[PDB]
Amino acid sequence: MEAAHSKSTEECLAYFGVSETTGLTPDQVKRHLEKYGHNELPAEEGKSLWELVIEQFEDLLVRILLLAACISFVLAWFEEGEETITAFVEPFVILLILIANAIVGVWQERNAENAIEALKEYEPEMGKVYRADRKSVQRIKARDIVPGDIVEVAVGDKVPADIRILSIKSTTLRVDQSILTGESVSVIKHTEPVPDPRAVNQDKKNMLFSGTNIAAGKALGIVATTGVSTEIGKIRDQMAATEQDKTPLQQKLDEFGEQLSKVISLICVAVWLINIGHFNDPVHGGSWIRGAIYYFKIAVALAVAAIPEGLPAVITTCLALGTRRMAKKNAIVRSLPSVETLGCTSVICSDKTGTLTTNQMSVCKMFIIDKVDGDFCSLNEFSITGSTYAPEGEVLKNDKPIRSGQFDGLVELATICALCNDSSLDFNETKGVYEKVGEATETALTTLVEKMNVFNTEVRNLSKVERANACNSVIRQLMKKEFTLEFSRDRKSMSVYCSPAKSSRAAVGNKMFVKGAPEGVIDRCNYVRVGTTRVPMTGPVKEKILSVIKEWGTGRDTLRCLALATRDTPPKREEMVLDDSSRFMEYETDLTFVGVVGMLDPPRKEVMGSIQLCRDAGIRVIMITGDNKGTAIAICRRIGIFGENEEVADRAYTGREFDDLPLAEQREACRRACCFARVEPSHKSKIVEYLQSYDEITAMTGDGVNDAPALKKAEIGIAMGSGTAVAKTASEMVLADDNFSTIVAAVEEGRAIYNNMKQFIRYLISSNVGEVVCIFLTAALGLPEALIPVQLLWVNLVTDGLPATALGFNPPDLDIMDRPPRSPKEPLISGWLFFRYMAIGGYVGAATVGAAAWWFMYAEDGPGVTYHQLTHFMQCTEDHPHFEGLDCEIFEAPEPMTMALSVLVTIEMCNALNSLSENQSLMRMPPWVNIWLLGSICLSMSLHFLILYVDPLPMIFKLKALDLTQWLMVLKISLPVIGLDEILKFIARNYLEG
Ligand SMILES: CC(=O)C1=C(O)N2[C@H](C1=O)[C@H]1c3c[nH]c4cccc(c34)C[C@H]1C2(C)C
Ligand SMILES: [K+]
Ligand SMILES: [Mg+2]
Repeated sequence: MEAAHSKSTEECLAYFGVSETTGLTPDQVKRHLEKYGHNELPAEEGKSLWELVIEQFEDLLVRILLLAACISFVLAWFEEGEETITAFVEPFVILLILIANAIVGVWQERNAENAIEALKEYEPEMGKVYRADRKSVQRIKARDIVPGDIVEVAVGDKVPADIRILSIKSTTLRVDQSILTGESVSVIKHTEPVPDPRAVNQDKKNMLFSGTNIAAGKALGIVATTGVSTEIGKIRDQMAATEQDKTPLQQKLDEFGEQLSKVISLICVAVWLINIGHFNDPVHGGSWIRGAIYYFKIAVALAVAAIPEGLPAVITTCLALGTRRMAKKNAIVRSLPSVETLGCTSVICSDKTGTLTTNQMSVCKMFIIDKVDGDFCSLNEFSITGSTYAPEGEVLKNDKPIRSGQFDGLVELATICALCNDSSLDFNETKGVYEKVGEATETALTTLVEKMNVFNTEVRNLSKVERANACNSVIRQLMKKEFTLEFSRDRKSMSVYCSPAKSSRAAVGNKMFVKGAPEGVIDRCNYVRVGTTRVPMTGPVKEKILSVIKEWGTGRDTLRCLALATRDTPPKREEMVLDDSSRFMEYETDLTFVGVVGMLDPPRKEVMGSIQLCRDAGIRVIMITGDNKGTAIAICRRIGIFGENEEVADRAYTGREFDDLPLAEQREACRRACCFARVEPSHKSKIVEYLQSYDEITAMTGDGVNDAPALKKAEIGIAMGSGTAVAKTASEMVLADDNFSTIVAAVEEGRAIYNNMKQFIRYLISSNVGEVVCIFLTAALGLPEALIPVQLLWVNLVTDGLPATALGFNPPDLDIMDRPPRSPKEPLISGWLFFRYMAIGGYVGAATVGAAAWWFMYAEDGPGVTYHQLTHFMQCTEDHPHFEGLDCEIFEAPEPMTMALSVLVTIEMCNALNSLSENQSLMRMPPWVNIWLLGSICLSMSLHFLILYVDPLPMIFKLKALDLTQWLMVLKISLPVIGLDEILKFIARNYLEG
C-alpha cells in the first residue's frame, strides 16, 4: 500500500484482509514475507577485504614499474660483482616505493565514510506486532515485520516500517520526524484520511515513517510498506542508483598515465631502432646476452625516468595540509580530493534560514485598526526595538516610545501572542543571556509580549529568571488554555480554545485565538476589531491590511508578517471534533481581525560581502527559502543576490511555478535562476541534475534525509554542524558555524590550493622529462651511462619531492577571486605550457650528459679523451691501441655519474625557484618569499652532501664526492637554466598575453 494515507482505516484493513483485533495469521505472514520481502535494507559488499591494495595495481602506469621491477630483479642477480647488500636494491626500492604509494593510494578507510551504511542505523532491532496466533503483544525482529502487520508503538519506540495509523490509544500522538524534516518540533498525528493521493510526507498526518521515533503517546496501526518501499527506503535507492564520478583532476592524471605509457613504449622501440646497427655485427665478435642486458637496463631506466614516483606522496601530503586549513576556517572536509574540486565550484545553492540568516526572529513592526468609516480606514502601526530574544526593548509609535497597554487593540494583540503559543523563554546564567524554548518564530512572539507589557506588571523588582515568562504568564492567568488546534499547511493557521478564569473578567463565553499566515486568516475574518468595538470586514478595510502586509514583506524591511485574529463566538465544546484535523479550518471561521505582527529573519553579518565576493569570483549563488516568492526576492535584493532595482521576473521561481514548467523550460530556468521559494523536497536534486547538465560544478546545501540524495548527487554536498547525522555522512563538507561565508571562504582556499598544486605537478614532470632526454641521449649516442635508475628514484622521491611539497605553501596569488571558476576539462599542460617544460626538460637532459661528458674529456682530474672514442667505450678490451691511457674501469667511474647527478639536483633547485610563479619573473617575484621553499632547498643539498660523505651511502648510490674544482663547473651549467626560463616567461607575457 503506497497510498495508505489517502485511504481510510477501514479500507487499509480490507486491503490486507486483516482484523484490527486479531492480526495476521501465520499463514498470511508466510505469504506476505515471501512476496514483499523482509523489512530491511540491502547490505553493502566491498569492505576491507584483500581486494584493497590489488586494484591499485590495475592501471598501466603502475604495472610498468611492477614489470620494470621484474626486469631489474633479473639484472640484480646476473652480475660478476661480489658485492653483498647492494645487490638487491634497484628491484627492492622500486618494489618498496610501489607498495608505499599503493598503501597511500588505498586510503579510503579513514578518509571516506559511508552514507547508506549510516542509513541502517534508523531501522530498529525489534518491533511490537499483534499476530493472530497469540493474544498478548509479541515483539519480533524488525526485519520479520511484513506489510499488513498490526503493529503497536509507544513513547520511545523507533518506528520499524511505514505504518498507516489505525487507532490512537493515548490522548495525543507526537512523533519526532527530525531526520525526515530537519526540524525538531514533534508533529501531531491523526487517523482521518489525507484525501490527496499525491500529498507530501509533511501533510501525511496519519502515517508513521520508518526511522521516526514517537516523542509522546501510544498508538496502533497497520503496516503500509516495508524495506525499500518505505520513505527512508526510497531515499536509499536514490542514493544507491547514483554513481559518483571522480574529480576531473584525477581523470587528467589517469589520462596522463596513459599518454606517458605510450611515450615510454615509444622510446623503448626508438632505442631498439637506433640499435639496429648491431644487426650488422659479427656473431663471432661478441655475445647476444651482453646486448640483452643493455636493452633491459635502458628499459627500466626510461620507466623510472619518465614517471614521477613522488607525486602521489606529495599531493596526499598537500591535500592533508589543506584539510587542516579548511578546519581552521570552520569547514570540515570529508574526502581529500574534495579540497581540490572545491576551488572549481561554480554554483552555490544555499538555504536561507540558518546559513544566510542568523535565525534571530524578532518582531520589529506591528499594526492594529484605528478607525473605520466606510472608505476611510486608518491603522495604528508600532515599531519594536531589540533584535534578540531578551525582553530588553521598547515599543514606539512614530519613533516615540508609547505604553502598549493604553491601546485596547494592542492588549488583545499581546493576548493572542501569549496564549496561541507553544514556545517560551528561559534565562541562561552559564552563558549570561536569554535563550529560546521551542520554535524561533513563537519565541519571538513570547519576547514581544514581554516588551509590550499590556497590563503594566512590575519588572525592575523582578529577577532575571522571573523576567523571562513574566508578562506571558499574566496573560495565562486571565484565560485558561483549553486545547490547541495544531498548525497545518492546508489552512496555514493555528488557533487555541480559551476559557475565562473564575474571576468574572467580562468575557463573552469562550474565545478562540487564531494565529496564521495573512492570506488565509484575513479571508476568514468577517469582522474587524477596532479597539474594543467590532465592525464588519469591508472591502476598503481588507485593502489597507493586505497593502501594509505587502509593504512589510516586499519592502526593504523584508518582514515575515503574521495575521492575528480571534473568534468571538466559537462553537460549543461538544460540537467540535478534535480528532478531525480537517474541520479545524471550519472551526476557525467567522473570525475578528485584531492585528498583524511583522518579525525579521536577519541576514548574517558577513554574507553581504561573501555574496559580493562570489560576484567577482564568477560564482553563481542560488538561494533556497521557505518564504513566499515576494519576500524571497526582497531578501535576495537585501543580501546582494539581486540589484536594488534590477529585473528578476524570470530569475526567481516558486516550487509551484517551477513544477508547472515543462522539463525543457525547467532546465532552461536553472541556468538563470538565483532564487527558489517554497521548494518541493524532490526539487533540490532536480536542480542539481539540471545544473550538472551545463557541466556546472554545484555546491548544494542541506541538513536532512530529504536533502541526502541531493547532497550525494551534487559535486560539493554541504551539511551543517547542527544538521542530522545522515546529512553529514552524505556531504563532502560540514560547516562548523553553519555560515554561508565559510562556504565561500573554503572555495577561495580550495582555488589557491589547486593553483599551487598544478605548479609542483609541472615541476616534477619537468624533472622526469629531463631524465628521459638524459637517458635517451646517453643510450642512443652510445655514451657511458650518466644516471642510474637507483639514483633517479631518490631524486624524484626526495630531492624533487621536498621542494615540491614546499611549493604547496606558495603565497596565494592576489586577485584570484577576480577570476572565473577553473574549468572542469581544463588541461594540466598544453600549448605554450608544453613547450615551456619541453625546453627545460630538453636542456637539463643535455646538462647532465654534458656534465659527465665534461669529466670524460675537458676536465682536470679527468683523462684527456675525445668524443669519437668515448662513444666506443664498449671496445676498450677489444680495440686496445685506439683506447689507451689507464684501466677500462675508468669508463665506469663514479665521478662522471656524480657530475650528472649534482647538476640535475642543482638545476631542480633553481627550477623550484622558477615554480614560485607561472609567469611572474624572479625579478618581480623574489626568490626568498617562500621561506618553506628555501628551507626545503637547504635540506635537499644537505642530504645531497649526506649521501656523498657518510661512507655507507655513496657506495650504494655509486657516487664519489667532488671538490671545489668540480663544483664550479656544476654551477656554470646548472644556473643558466634560470636565464633560459626567464626568457620564456618574458615571451609569454609579451607575445602571448592579450
Ligand atoms: C602503485 C600505485 O599505487 C601508485 C604509485 O606507486 N604510482 C602512482 C600510483 O597511483 C602511479 C600513477 C597512476 N597515475 C599517475 C599519474 C601521475 C603519476 C603517477 C601515476 C605515479 C605512478 C606510480 C607508479 C609512481
Ligand atoms: K556528493
Ligand atoms: Mg595508486
